[PDB]
Amino acid sequence: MIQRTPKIQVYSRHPAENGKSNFLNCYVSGFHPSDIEVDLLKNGERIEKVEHSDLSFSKDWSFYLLYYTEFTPTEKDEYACRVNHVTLSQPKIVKWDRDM
Amino acid sequence: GSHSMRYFFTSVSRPGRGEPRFIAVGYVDDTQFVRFDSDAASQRMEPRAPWIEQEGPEYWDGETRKVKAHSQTHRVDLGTLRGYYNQSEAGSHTVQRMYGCDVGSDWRFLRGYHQYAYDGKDYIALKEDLRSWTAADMAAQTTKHKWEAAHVAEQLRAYLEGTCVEWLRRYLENGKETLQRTDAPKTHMTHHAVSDHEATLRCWALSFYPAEITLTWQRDGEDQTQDTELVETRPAGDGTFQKWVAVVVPSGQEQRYTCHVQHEGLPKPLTLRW
Amino acid sequence: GILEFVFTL
Repeated sequence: MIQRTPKIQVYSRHPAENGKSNFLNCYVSGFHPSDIEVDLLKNGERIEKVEHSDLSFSKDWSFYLLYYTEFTPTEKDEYACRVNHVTLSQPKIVKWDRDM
Repeated sequence: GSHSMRYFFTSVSRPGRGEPRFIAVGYVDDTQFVRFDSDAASQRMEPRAPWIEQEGPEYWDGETRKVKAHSQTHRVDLGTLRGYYNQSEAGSHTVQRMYGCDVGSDWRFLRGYHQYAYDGKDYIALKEDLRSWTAADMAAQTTKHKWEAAHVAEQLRAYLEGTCVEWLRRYLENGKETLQRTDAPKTHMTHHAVSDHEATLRCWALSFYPAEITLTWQRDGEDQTQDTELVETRPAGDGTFQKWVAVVVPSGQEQRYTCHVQHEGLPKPLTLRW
Repeated sequence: GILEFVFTL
């Protein structure tokens, strides 16, 4: 049973400007098997209406998904993506950095 | 330039109760245009790009009919593979299938593909000649013999070289306003001080299509790969893609460094400086 | 458009 751990990137759809509407993305890729738990966080709390892409995969058979929701960045608020997968002993949290 | 149409199928068995979860997606180049999800209410092949909504009810009935047959084939396959590999009924397993065709700039057939994986590993794949098979292990070798006896390759060959290319040409026409348009990367550079003597230059490429792109750094006109970091190209979520590449430099020496951007939407490679 | 006929392995 091949088990590949997800790579994670968290980023905005458009250039980040405080006060302006935008989209927060969590891109998970390179994982196997396909069962995975992904949440977007605002100040440590799970954001409720998050959508995601249809499951697809790369040439090396590893899966990828895009999770996303509308958001408005501020200097106050802290956003993150939380990922769980069979390869992970506990959920991995990646913080949104508007610079990466 | 070149174009492709590809379909991706994933089936995952669910031990304990009922049929596998089945998900099918179709792409033209980097644009998803259809989906089927067994867990969704419609039980129809559904549109995922505006230009495929041009297709009428006979299209959707036919794609629905065919994709449900694909689902049932995978269901049987998961049972067969469980047998071949002497696995119990207690675990969840995965079959993946991908097939499709590439055309070059003349939109004539260039390459075809049809390959299968079980639990994330190569199982069986049609070879480039579309006439023979690559079986990864002895289980797959049994399938190869079966498919040779039933002349599967010859029938795949006809679709991949013919029907698949016709579909692609039709889609490229109906979706011309987006499918035949290239979106050149919007580029800029950022600068971050880590210490009084070390800085990071980050070269951004945003909003480009298709996803294929090259970002490279040079110092004093020579390629630099040391002390660089490059992220995997990622979807923006609006159909376009993003990528960046960064280099660590001595504070004060920023002007030595240039970022070079290659993309088919760019008539000539682009050079960025801080 | 997807394959008209499929084959079991």
